[PDB]
Amino acid sequence: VSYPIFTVRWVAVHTLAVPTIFFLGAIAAMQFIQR
Amino acid sequence: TITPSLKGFFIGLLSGAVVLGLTFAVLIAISQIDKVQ
Amino acid sequence: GTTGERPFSDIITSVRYWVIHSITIPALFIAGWLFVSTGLAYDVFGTPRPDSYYAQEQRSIPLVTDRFEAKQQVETFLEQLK
Amino acid sequence: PLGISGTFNFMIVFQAEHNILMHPFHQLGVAGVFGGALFCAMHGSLVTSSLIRETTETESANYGYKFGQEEETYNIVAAHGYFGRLIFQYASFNNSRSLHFFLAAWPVVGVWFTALGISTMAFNLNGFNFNHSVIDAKGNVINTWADIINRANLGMEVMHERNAHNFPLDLA
Amino acid sequence: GLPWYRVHTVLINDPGRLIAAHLMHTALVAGWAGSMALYELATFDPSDPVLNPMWRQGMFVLPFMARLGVTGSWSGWSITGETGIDPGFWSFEGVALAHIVLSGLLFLAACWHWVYWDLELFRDPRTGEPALDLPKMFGIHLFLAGLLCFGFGAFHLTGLFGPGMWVSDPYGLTGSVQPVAPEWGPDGFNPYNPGGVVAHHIAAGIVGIIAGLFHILVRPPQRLYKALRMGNIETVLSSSIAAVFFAAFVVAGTMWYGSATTPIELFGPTRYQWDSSYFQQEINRRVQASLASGATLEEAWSAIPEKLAFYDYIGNNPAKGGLFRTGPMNKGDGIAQAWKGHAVFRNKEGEELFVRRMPAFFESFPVILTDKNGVVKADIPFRRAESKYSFEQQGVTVSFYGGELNGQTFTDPPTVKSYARKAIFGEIFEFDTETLNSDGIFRTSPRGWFTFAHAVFALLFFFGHIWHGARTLFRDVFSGIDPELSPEQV
Amino acid sequence: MEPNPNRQPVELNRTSLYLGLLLILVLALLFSSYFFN
Amino acid sequence: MEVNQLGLIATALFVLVPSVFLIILYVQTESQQK
Amino acid sequence: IAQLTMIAMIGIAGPMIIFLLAVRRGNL
Amino acid sequence: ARRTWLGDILRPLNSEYGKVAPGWGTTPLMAVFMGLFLVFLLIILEIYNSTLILDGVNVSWKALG
Amino acid sequence: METITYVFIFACIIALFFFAIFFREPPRITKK
Amino acid sequence: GWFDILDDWLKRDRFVFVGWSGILLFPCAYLALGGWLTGTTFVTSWYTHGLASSYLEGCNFLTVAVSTPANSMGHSLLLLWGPEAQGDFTRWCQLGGLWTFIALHGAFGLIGFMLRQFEIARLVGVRPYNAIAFSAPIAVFVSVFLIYPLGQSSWFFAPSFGVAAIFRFLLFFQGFHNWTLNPFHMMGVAGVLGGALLCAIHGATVENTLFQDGEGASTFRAFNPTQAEETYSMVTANRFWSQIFGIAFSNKRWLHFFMLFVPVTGLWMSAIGVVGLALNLRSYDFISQEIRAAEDPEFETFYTKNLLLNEGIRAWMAPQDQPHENFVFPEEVLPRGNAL
Amino acid sequence: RIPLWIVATVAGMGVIVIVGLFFYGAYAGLGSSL
Ligand code: CLA
Ligand code: CLA
Ligand code: CLA
Ligand code: CLA
Ligand SMILES: C=Cc1c(C)c2cc3nc(c4c5[nH]c(cc6nc(cc1[nH]2)C(C)=C6CC)c(C)c5C(=O)[C@@H]4C(=O)OC)[C@@H](CCC(=O)OC/C=C(\C)CCC[C@H](C)CCC[C@H](C)CCCC(C)C)[C@@H]3C
Ligand SMILES: CC1=C(/C=C/C(C)=C/C=C/C(C)=C/C=C/C=C(C)/C=C/C=C(C)/C=C/C2=C(C)CCCC2(C)C)C(C)(C)CCC1
Ligand SMILES: CC1=C(/C=C/C(C)=C/C=C/C(C)=C/C=C/C=C(C)/C=C/C=C(C)/C=C/C2=C(C)CCCC2(C)C)C(C)(C)CCC1
Ligand SMILES: CC1=C(/C=C/C(C)=C/C=C/C(C)=C/C=C/C=C(C)/C=C/C=C(C)/C=C/C2=C(C)CCCC2(C)C)C(C)(C)CCC1
Ligand SMILES: CC1=C(/C=C/C(C)=C/C=C/C(C)=C/C=C/C=C(C)/C=C/C=C(C)/C=C/C2=C(C)CCCC2(C)C)C(C)(C)CCC1
Ligand SMILES: [Cl-]
Ligand SMILES: [Fe+2]
Repeated sequence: VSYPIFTVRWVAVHTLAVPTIFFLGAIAAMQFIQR
Repeated sequence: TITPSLKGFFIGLLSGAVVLGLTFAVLIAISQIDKVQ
Repeated sequence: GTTGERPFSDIITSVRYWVIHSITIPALFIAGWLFVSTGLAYDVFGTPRPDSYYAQEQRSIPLVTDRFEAKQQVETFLEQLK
Repeated sequence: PLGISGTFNFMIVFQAEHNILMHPFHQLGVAGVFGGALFCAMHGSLVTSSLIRETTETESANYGYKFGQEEETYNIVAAHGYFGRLIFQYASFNNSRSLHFFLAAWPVVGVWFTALGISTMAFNLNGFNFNHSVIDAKGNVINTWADIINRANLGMEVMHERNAHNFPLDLA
Repeated sequence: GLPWYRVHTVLINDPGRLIAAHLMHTALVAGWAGSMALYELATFDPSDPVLNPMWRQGMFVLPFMARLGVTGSWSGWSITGETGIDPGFWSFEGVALAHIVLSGLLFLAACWHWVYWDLELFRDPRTGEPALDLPKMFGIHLFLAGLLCFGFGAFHLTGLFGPGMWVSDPYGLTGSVQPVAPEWGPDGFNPYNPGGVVAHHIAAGIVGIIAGLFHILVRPPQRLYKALRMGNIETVLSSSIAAVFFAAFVVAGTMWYGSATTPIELFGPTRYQWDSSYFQQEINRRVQASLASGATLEEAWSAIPEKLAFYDYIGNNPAKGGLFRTGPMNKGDGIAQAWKGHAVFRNKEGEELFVRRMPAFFESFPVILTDKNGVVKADIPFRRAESKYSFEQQGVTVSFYGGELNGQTFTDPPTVKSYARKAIFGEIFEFDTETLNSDGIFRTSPRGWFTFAHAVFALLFFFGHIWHGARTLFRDVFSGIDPELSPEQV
Repeated sequence: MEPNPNRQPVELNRTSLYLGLLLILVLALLFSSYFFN
Repeated sequence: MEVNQLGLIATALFVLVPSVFLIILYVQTESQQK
Repeated sequence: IAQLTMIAMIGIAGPMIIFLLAVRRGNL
Repeated sequence: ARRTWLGDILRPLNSEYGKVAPGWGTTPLMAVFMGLFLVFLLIILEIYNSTLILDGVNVSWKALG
Repeated sequence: METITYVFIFACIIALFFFAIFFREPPRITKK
Repeated sequence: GWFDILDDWLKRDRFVFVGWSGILLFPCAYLALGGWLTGTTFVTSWYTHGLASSYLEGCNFLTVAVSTPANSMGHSLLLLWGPEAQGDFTRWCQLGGLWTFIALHGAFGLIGFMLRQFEIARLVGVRPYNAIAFSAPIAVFVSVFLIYPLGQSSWFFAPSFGVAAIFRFLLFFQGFHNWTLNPFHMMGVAGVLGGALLCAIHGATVENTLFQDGEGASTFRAFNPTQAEETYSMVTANRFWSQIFGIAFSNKRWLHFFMLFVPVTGLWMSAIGVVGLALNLRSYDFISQEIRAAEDPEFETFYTKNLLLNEGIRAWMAPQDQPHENFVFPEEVLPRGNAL
Repeated sequence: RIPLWIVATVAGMGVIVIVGLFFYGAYAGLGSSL
């Protein structure tokens, strides 16, 4: 078939997908903070 | 009259309507761009 | 059994996809990393740095004690080099 | 003990000596129990709500079933149709057999772990002990909810079996 | 046939017997009111409005009758504590009398409407079958309500042609029935201003009268009549219940937090007044004032009115108590007899100590004494093995000012500790535990019970709404479903 | 008077009786302790 | 012991009343012809 | 110091010995 | 049926049964008071919750007498 | 007095048990 | 008319059904989930509870949480632009604005979701018993995260969003409300525990009472997605239990309704019990017991024992658990048994 | 076309790595005890 790209499903998927990776990145960085 | 907390109330009452706005704007628009039968 | 959306399976396999996300994914990652590593996050959320819970001597807690003049009270807590 | 309150005693003390709430196995236990009750409600409703009409408007909807029927009494395709739309299709059961296996597998597996928890903390391999983990730049101890939990535990420790202890460490 | 839990559906469309039913209910609710009254009148003691007011005697209905005017008994006494007053016919007895009769009449009425169920008025001329034009009904009823709402605020609360309502100062010491003038300003939206309760009923009453007419004239837009399955009485229910539980969650909130509508001299103190040491501050403020005008400690404290001291006792905090700790507050600590007086604790050095009060949260609390700066100076030890602050080692003593024990001092450890052990609950009082055979375990005030009961009913009613509503929008699929296999393809 | 046509018969099967009683009795076993308090 | 005086009657009517209810129905159901 | 070097290889090894089979297509 | 004095006098009030206005009738006008009420409640709510302070309105046992 | 009340209800539940197991409505197939 | 066009679009059958309800559900549901995930990793609870509460501070998935606001705040809605935070974001964070955010948002999110079930049910033409059921979880959330603290001094005593931060909520309730002794909590558990039984028991009864509709061992494939005959012997199941337990179902319609009832009723009861704990109207003691324990020092039940456990919980916890009370309990005043 | 079974085992190890980094962080970070 001739499927589209930007769809409603896509939006959702990114609202959770995008932030997540951004956090996993943030957290991964914390593993090195100290005192 | 119109105390600091009263101004804030408007700020939130206004910042709220906007969200409802852009939301129903966008929606009413995209809705009317496809639905054939 | 179907709707308009392009079957995930196809997309997660399309070399186009990876060509796009091999860039995008690590992008987002390195960003958040820097968010923490640059100390920016600490200021966006008023979260204390390992050296900012107490003032050198004090062993008391900066407990917010009244609602309305709270923000003001919090600011002063940052004062004692807390 | 074999009694209502006697059981609460078993629990409250257990927690103090083993900090069970902070143990993986107990958590899996509550997931299974919570989950069970959850799923028990899911199935129960989905099915009951997708029953084929065969009853009057003023007649128990139950009579619409006779013991020893050949065909099914509910539209498992209508059920799946609704539930698939609530969340999303592939996240919904359409195979009654796979549905019922899950329905049994979940609680039983979870409770198995809970039972292994009590059987494991029976040899003193207790829950996670995060007491005074997060400490600041000088060495001061920065409390977490894990610590507020320890105080509540000490209260239990320090008060259970008033007159039974003669020494410092509770090794029994 | 019908399952047990459906027997009442036999009325879903028999306007006659539906009214017969609703009539019987009203009869029982009115009946209950009448007799719950008599029960309180047969057990309520008016002998003392200061230390033994209705809210200490587990009175529940008696307060709602005072809030609107009825404050006397045909036997001579009165809620405020006056004598020689003539309540006239509308005394608690009168009110109780009235309801019992209104109930008997509604009964007879319920009977007639049951036998003569097939009045033509319920049959639609057109279809010739039973029918009720809800939309017009709602308009009518709503008209009458606002019309009555209006009158209540307009004539009753204002005093024009009525008693008024309960009004009291900021510390429930003066309360009484007084005519209240409206208030359309902004502060009339302040829950604690009586003027707002008046304005509201006049304005809302009018808005209610207008809106009723509208609905008596304008018809429901097809779109809606269809959406909200109007013309189907089992939907009038789903919406009403939603309103009824909304009303409920609100009355429960104003009872717990307080408002000009739930006055303390009638329902009791608030858990929040104890929390913020409300009355403790009003007392001090007063005591320090007397000392300024050159009075002695004895004189200052002696000036403090008993009633005022009484509100500063954790035993009137609705937050103390239990679910199965039944009865009036008196079966607990006992019938309050008198104020022993203010207790001042001091230690050998003359330093004045202070007893850490009991937070409502705690069933039991320790006796700890600190000075002004909050330094622990004395306490009652658990393990004596290494006690550094025992009342003994500190020479703690206690002196009283104003009240039964005024001018006296006590120094023998045990007696000092006894009182210290009491200071924890606030002002120390003298109870009569014999009479009611009290057990000394705190019970909650009417304010507390009413709040618990309505918060539950409300939360329970939510479920009714969700149930009946659903049963209205899915009447068709009720009993079951049928055919086809459409799902995944628009 | 005319025999009102809106009435149906009422029913409670044996199993329901049992399920009912089981509920009443156990609730009673659960609340009696607090009633006697 | 030192229990509640109404506890007994509260428990008795709590069991009787609804049980008597069910029973009245079951028997009237049970005796319906055919 | 960083024997993660080890894991890494012995780690892609498992999937490798089947991948090469996906190439030489046969016997999976 | 069974007419009665009172019954006839009230006969009009209950007769316009299914009578509905056409289309979206008064809906839109209604949707406005509705939104107004919604805002009205939020105000009196936020006033009681001391989130919206208004000199003149002192939400305590005080402001009484 | 309390003991009696507790044991009675218990004794009543066991009686129920009996009747429920041995005096249920025989469960009939197809033609029900 | 645009309305019906707006409708048309919404009720369109996509991968993730939107619907009118979604206009409320998704905005909130995402914000709630988002705020949690945010605080869990970034915001602290220092100015609020004197506690580290985020990954950024060193907390792990168990110890992290979005802690309640100070007790000073009271029941304040704590709006980002309200008298407290004053439009400022960082301050809002430090005053626990993120709690009322997650709370209130998620709250609407549960309304939207139930509405969804109701809306989707209607469209698909099935009965709404999935919505009735979900009233149970609403009640729990409503009574526990809203009604409860609304009865207490402030939001500070509502359960903080987090794993461990919830365990203390449990321990607290034992220690202060002696909640385990509450008739309603018991019913609660009888339902959840009993509900997780029906679940397991029914599942197994089905899988081991199946007809053979295939030649394989893995009988999963042997299922007719398209109705027809019962896939398991309802008649055999009846006889099994009727001989091993003495009692057994025989009306799938009832067996399944029962499964809705048991756990939904249980949670409803557990709610009422808490609605009562709001006013502190707890089921703390048995008066007849206390009276005998006072006069007679040798009378001891597993009940009295428990109450002592509570005293310890309260005395040793209160200090760091209720900071706003500046509690100071001298070592000599702390209840303790011998040696320990 | 990238073979699925590879998308998985790669995205898979990729998670054991990040989730494992977290477990290491537990004996070094601030969540340490040292
Ligand atoms: C549509 C779904 C939705 C809903 C129901 C809510 C609901 C809520 N939000 Mg959330 N929010 C949403 C989407 C939504 N939000 C989204 C998408 C975002 C991201 C941008 C946010 C971001 C957000 C933040 C940052 C905050 C909230 C907060 C809140 C809470 C209170 C705010 C308030 O007072 O509003 C008042 C409501 C209105 C403005 C509605 C007015 C409607 C009428 C019809 C318009 C009339 C307008 C006209 C100008 C007035 C004439 C009158 C005249 C006298 C002046 C409330 C529970 C606050 C909170 O959580 O506090 C603890 C908060 O700080 N929200
Ligand atoms: C003839 C009229 C009549 C009168 C004058 C009274 C008078 C009284 N009653 Mg009785 N009562 C009556 C009929 C009457 N009753 C009937 C028929 C019944 C049976 C249902 C009762 C049942 C009853 C009970 C159960 C109780 C009383 C009580 C009382 C006393 C306190 C009043 C009060 O605080 O109400 C409070 C009033 C309200 C509940 C507020 C009404 C407002 C609601 C929430 C709004 C409804 C929504 C509306 C439709 C919306 C549109 C309005 C529009 C304007 C916007 C008072 C002496 C109390 C008492 O002390 O006992 C002796 C009590 O407990 N009464
Ligand atoms: C709901 C409204 C209401 C309220 C708030 C009050 C409030 C009060 N009453 Mg009144 N009362 C009411 C209705 C109400 N009453 C009615 C309708 C009657 C007629 C029967 C009475 C008769 C009455 C008498 C005779 C007396 C009082 C007294 C009192 C006072 C003492 C409190 C008390 O005894 O608590 C006791 C509370 C409880 C035991 C809790 C009830 C909870 C039960 C156990 C739960 C039931 C659960 C259920 C079985 C679960 C199964 C569900 C499952 C199947 C799904 C208090 C001010 C006393 C007084 O005068 O004070 C000095 C007094 O002597 N009242
Ligand atoms: C506002 C008042 C109200 C009214 C007028 C109705 C009316 C109706 N309900 Mg609804 N209901 C309500 C509130 C209300 N309900 C609430 C708050 C809930 C949630 C708890 C429900 C839950 C509910 C369910 C689950 C069902 C109904 C059904 C029905 C219909 C049949 C009634 C029947 O035969 O019962 C039968 C009555 C009995 C023989 C049992 C009564 C036993 C109770 C539990 C004992 C306590 C009694 C005590 C005297 C109550 C004091 C009242 C208290 C509020 C002060 C009827 C139209 C039924 C239906 O839809 O039929 C198909 C149905 O299945 N209702
Ligand atoms: C604690 C255990 C427990 C959890 C976690 C849980 C969870 C869930 N139940 C659902 C459904 C159900 N549960 C049901 C009965 C039950 N559920 C039970 C117990 C649970 N149910 C029990 C005991 C019963 C029997 C009475 C039914 C009958 C249904 C459904 O129909 C429904 C479903 O779809 O089934 C699978 C799902 C609804 C999703 C949703 O509303 O999204 C939209 C809303 C969102 C995302 C808002 C969340 C807002 C909340 C209030 C805030 C949470 C705050 C943070 C985000 C969370 C982190 C905090 C923790 C660390 C403490 C959800 C997965
Ligand atoms: C403890 C109590 C109570 C209780 C109550 C009760 C128990 C009741 C009962 C009641 C009843 C039990 C009632 C009854 C009624 C009845 C009626 C209402 C009747 C009527 C009748 C008639 C009407 C008749 C007739 C006649 C005759 C017979 C002869 C000739 C002539 C004539 C015609 C007149 C109350 C709540 C109050 C409160 C608290 C306490
Ligand atoms: C006819 C007549 C008459 C008479 C009458 C009478 C006498 C009446 C009475 C009446 C009455 C006297 C009534 C009463 C009523 C009551 C009621 C109606 C009650 C109810 C109750 C309830 C419902 C309860 C419940 C409960 C319980 C038990 C417990 C838990 C909780 C609760 C609260 C839920 C006369 C001569 C005038 C003349 C004319 C005629
Ligand atoms: C080196 C060496 C050695 C040896 C060795 C060996 C013997 C080895 C083996 C090895 C192996 C044997 C390995 C393996 C690996 C593996 C891996 C790395 C895997 C992975 C996987 C994954 C990641 C998966 C995933 C998934 C999912 C999640 C879902 C579903 C599907 C799938 C399955 C795809 C020696 C001692 C001599 C010396 C030194 C050196
Ligand atoms: C708050 C807020 C906001 C927003 C925000 C948001 C919306 C966010 C979001 C966010 C998000 C959305 C996030 C996420 C994150 C995530 C994460 C961080 C995850 C992680 C995970 C993990 C780590 C996992 C793991 C695992 C599991 C669970 C299971 C088993 C296996 C494994 C191991 C794989 C606004 C501005 C409006 C305003 C203010 C407030
Ligand atoms: Cl013990
Ligand atoms: Fe099933």
